Amino acid sequence: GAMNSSNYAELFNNDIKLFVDDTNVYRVTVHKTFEGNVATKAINGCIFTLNPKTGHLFLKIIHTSVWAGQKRLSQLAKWKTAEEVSALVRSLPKEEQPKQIIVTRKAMLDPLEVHMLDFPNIAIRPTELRLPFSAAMSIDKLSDVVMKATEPQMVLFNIYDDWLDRISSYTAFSRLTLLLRALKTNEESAKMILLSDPTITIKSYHLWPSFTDEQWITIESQMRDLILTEYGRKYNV
Amino acid sequence: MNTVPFTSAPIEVTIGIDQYSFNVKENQPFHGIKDIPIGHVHVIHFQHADNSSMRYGYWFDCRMGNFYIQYDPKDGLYKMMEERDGAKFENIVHNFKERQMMVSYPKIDEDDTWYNLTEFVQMDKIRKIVRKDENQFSYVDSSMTTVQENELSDPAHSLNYTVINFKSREAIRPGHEMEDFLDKSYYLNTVMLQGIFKNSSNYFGELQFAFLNAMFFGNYGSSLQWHAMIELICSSATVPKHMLDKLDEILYYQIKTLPEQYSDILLNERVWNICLYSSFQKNSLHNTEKIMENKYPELL
Ligand SMILES: CC1(C)CCC(N)(C(N)=O)CC1
Repeated sequence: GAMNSSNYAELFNNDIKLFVDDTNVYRVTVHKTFEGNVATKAINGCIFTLNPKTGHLFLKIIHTSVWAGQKRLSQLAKWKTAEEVSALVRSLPKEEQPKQIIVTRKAMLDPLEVHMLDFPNIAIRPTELRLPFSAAMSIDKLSDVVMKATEPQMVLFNIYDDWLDRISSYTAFSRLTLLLRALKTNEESAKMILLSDPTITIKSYHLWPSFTDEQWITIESQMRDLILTEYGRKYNV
Repeated sequence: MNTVPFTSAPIEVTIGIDQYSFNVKENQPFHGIKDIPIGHVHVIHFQHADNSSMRYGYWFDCRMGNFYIQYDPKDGLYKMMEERDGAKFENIVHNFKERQMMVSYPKIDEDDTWYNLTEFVQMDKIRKIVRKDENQFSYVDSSMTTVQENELSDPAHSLNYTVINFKSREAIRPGHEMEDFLDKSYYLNTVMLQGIFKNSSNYFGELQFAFLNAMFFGNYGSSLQWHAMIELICSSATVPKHMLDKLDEILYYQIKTLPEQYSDILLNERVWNICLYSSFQKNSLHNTEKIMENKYPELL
């Protein structure tokens, strides 16, 4: 059924699974018209499909042309997400196909179930975790490839860089979720923490800086401070 | 006008005939039901006084044979049987009528209720849902499960309603996933009406039979089927005008007949609120909507 704090180690076992997050599929700017009406302009979006064990990220870029002439876009976006996830699964070799897909929002359940009818043995699950994957577009290299796209495109990343050489996938996911939660709560301060020291760079083939084990501990503490700082600034504590 | 005689009434029982019912006391001199209107299916049903568990009964059509009821003390129920000897049967009935040991089917002349509830119900279709080919009549009870229920366990005792499943390959054309899920017209009109039922009369007959088994026996799988068949129509943007007109009449009389005190268990809030207020056909069911709002406003 649903994925929560009680069954958390299941994410890191050897059954292939994917998280699917549709937050950033349909993105708009809201603006006034010349007559004082309100109108939206779409910008490019993305499906965030992540294997939490391996870090493999299947970033399907959603180009604004896919919305042209369509109605009820927020509803369409869920079905388009499910179509593209289904197409990804069919594109993978059988031994690489997931045994479970976990959607971060419950409104993706029926669209994805319907698109995956041909895969009755792939479990479609919700989660009670509030995962910060919407902040994926605060990762500069991901935002850059989405905004530059001129047509639909899939780009593959490892969202853990080389961390699994040194830490477990449980610890890697914890680091990722902490980084993303910080970027979601205060993007400016989080990015300041991550780059303040010019001697630590981001490798061309990486998303995050090349921190030593000790520097990651400092960074992680600074992110937890940020999240608690904002939690106080918010609630006045 | 036809007759279903009873050999005897050895156990206290509430006996239903269609929407009517009467209590018979243990060993009371009851010998059957006369003046049964020809032209409709009928159902004669039972609830024992000492174990209200298991309502059960028999669907029949007196045009198809001479039928009677006889209690079986081994299996512990009132059984329907066919009498093949016509002169024997006529002589039994005439004796029981002369001794006035029969109740009369108590139909008010103005009253079209039973017609309205069974308009599209045919015995030949009942006998395909309820498979027991050696009898001309069909047994149904409170506990019998449907084919669909069994899939999710004795198959000879199942209700073989047509399986409807909105998240199934049958319902969803590859490549029309969103379209077919949000507008079920292809599933209704091509798969079900053209494909399986052949016409709307047979679809309505199964819908009406499902409702009647839900109401008379408390059969839960029948209630599921009745609601699935309503929801499939209401969730279709493209429905022939005659079916919308006919569905409003069918449901109106079903809601009218339902015991007020069984609404909590026989009516699915989600289905009815969706059908009346959210679906494509939300403004195509005026009579059903008016009686529902005046009789069961809580549910809504
Ligand atoms: C007027 C009529 C005889 C037919 C149409 C109706 N079913 C409706 N518009 O819901 C009401 C009853």
